[PDB]
Amino acid sequence: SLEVTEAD
Amino acid sequence: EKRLDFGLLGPLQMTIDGTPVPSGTPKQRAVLAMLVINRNRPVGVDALITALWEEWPPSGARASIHSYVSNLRKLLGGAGIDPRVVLAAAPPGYRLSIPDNTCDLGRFVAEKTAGVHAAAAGRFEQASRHLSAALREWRGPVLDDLRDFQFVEPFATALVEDKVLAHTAKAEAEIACGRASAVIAELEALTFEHPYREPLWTQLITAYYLSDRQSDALGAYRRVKTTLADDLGIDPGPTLRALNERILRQQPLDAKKSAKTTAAGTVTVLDQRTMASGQQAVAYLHDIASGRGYPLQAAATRIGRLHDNDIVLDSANVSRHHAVIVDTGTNYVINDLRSSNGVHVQHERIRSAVTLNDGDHIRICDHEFTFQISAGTHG
Repeated sequence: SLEVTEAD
Repeated sequence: EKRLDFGLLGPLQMTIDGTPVPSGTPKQRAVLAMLVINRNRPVGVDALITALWEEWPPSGARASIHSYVSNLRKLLGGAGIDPRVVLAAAPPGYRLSIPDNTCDLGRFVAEKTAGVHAAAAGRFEQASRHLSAALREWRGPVLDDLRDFQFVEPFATALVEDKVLAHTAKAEAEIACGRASAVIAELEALTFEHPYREPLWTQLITAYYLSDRQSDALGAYRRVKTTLADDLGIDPGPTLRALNERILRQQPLDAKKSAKTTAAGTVTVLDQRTMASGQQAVAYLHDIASGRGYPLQAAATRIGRLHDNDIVLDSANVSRHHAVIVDTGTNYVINDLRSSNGVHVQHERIRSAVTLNDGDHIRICDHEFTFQISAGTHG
């Protein structure tokens, strides 16, 4: 997906 | 009828009877580069489109690809061969069928390999000659004229692993032949250009010590120690630390044994890449959680969340384009594409790129894999 990456 | 030759180790080159032939506009040249990188393997049209236009292909991208292939075939026809045979249309994609030794990288690979077997046999003079031949194949920055294409970046970065290894093996051979003093200057130049490459420092420190320059050897260790501490926040590795301890004690070095031992290790790597048939084994990423196997099928294997990746990982925390594994023909190297969460090899965060060893643990966020170089024995 072109969805913003979640941060760890 | 006429000699056909290609070059990747510098600006892209197509030469016919030794004369360079201009290969087109940047998009057309990128097609050629992709085909040469993947020589003797099909490259899909979808892969070509991504390489040329990454995020924004024009609506007539496929017509353009057909035109680029037609154009490139006309150029290849100048060597007096059948262009439809040499650059053949697969239903998969397109395949450039050329002998390995007609590519500068192919020659680099062959000479490096010959140098490995020679050193493993204690034939250091010959090893050094093969390594000189390998390094001569480099003209400039990898695909210099296409540096504005993203695909060039991880490929060029991977090939530096190989060049550094060749420089190091050449230094080892020269030192094993008794010419430590004659390599100091080049090593000094190389450690400036590659300041974080501990194997290069190992060879420079060794060269000083065997040239009756003990204090310079110790000074060089102190220099790399400071560099690694200040710049990266790490200590020197065990190889450097053990060398330092020998020099402090004025203990002897065995440069011939060292050069043989390094080469023997590399022969093991060469072996696991090769099947009984002589064909390259297919390297795999095996997902530990699921058991799913992902074969590495092209020179570059792109990994990320976006659908256009070769290996798609759906998790929200994985970057759209997270990593690339590059097969250089000598090593597999993993590249972190400035991802949010990073790439972890052997349970530590990689700084930019690392050469992968057989059986390495690879972690991308919550996804964990075994990288296997050696051919599978069950399925």
